[PDB]
Amino acid sequence: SHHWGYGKHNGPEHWHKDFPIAKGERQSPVDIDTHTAKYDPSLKPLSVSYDQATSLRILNNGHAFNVEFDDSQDKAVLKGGPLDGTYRLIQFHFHWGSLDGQGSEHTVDKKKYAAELHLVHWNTKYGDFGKAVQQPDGLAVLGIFLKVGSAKPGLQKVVDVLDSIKTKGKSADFTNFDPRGLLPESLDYWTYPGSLTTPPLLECVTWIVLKEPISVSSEQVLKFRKLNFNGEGEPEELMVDNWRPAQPLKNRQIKASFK
Ligand SMILES: CCOC(=O)CCc1ccc(S(N)(=O)=O)cc1
Ligand SMILES: CCOC(=O)CCc1ccc(S(N)(=O)=O)cc1
Ligand SMILES: [Zn+2]
Repeated sequence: SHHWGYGKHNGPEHWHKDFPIAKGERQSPVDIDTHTAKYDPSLKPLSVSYDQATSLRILNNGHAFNVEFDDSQDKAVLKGGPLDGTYRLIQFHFHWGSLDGQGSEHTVDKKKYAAELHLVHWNTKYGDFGKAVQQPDGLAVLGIFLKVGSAKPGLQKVVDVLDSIKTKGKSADFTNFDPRGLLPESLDYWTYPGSLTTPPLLECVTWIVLKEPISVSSEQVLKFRKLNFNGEGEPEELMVDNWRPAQPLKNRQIKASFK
């Protein structure tokens, strides 16, 4: 059964024993060295088209919480930038720390943010998510850093439902949530080819990491940290530090959309 996690005994340093691609050639996350990333004029404009997004449910899966979308039609898609074709939004989730000084998966010149949002999309040419994760261009994940400062108004409906999904396996209705309220003003980004950052660690992802972080309040991220990795009735293990550290860049280049 899967028993990977983020503790000492089942965390990122152990994952390779059951998921040997953990030591692969295009693992994520990575450190983004901003001086080494090169501006790429070939990049087409990035198009985040979430007008018709239809959120359904929020789930504590024992590793993070996912806000799930109806991905049965092109209702919420990502296109442009480095991407060929159309990528459909299926879910978003976060990674965060025990303290404000850590939590992000990607780093920027070795700087760790308090958290990182992942909007996960699959390439519609492959028909379903499960087929998409058999392809090197199957997925696109839009990554957004969170820093602690002013509250993010569009995040509060997420924060407020977390009390209802404290433990692993719980879910709640989560309709009519607009993910556009989680974006920063600018869509300036870095991009590189990588992987899922959790097991199974599949090398299918075009990463698009926005340069501009969003600000969330301390009270908002503190409510993340009250979630549990454990199931109901089990000894409490706070859901914190559910991030993988940066992995070797190997034979990759990170491209910037901006000067
Ligand atoms: C009771 C403590 O139990 C353990 O330490 C967990 C065993 C265990 C450790 C790591 C993994 S992995 N390679 O999927 O990350 C699987 C199972
Ligand atoms: C083969 C089935 O695999 C899955 O369900 C993967 C789910 C999954 C989606 C996205 C990510 S992340 N942090 O890289 O955005 C990790 C894991
Ligand atoms: Zn993630």
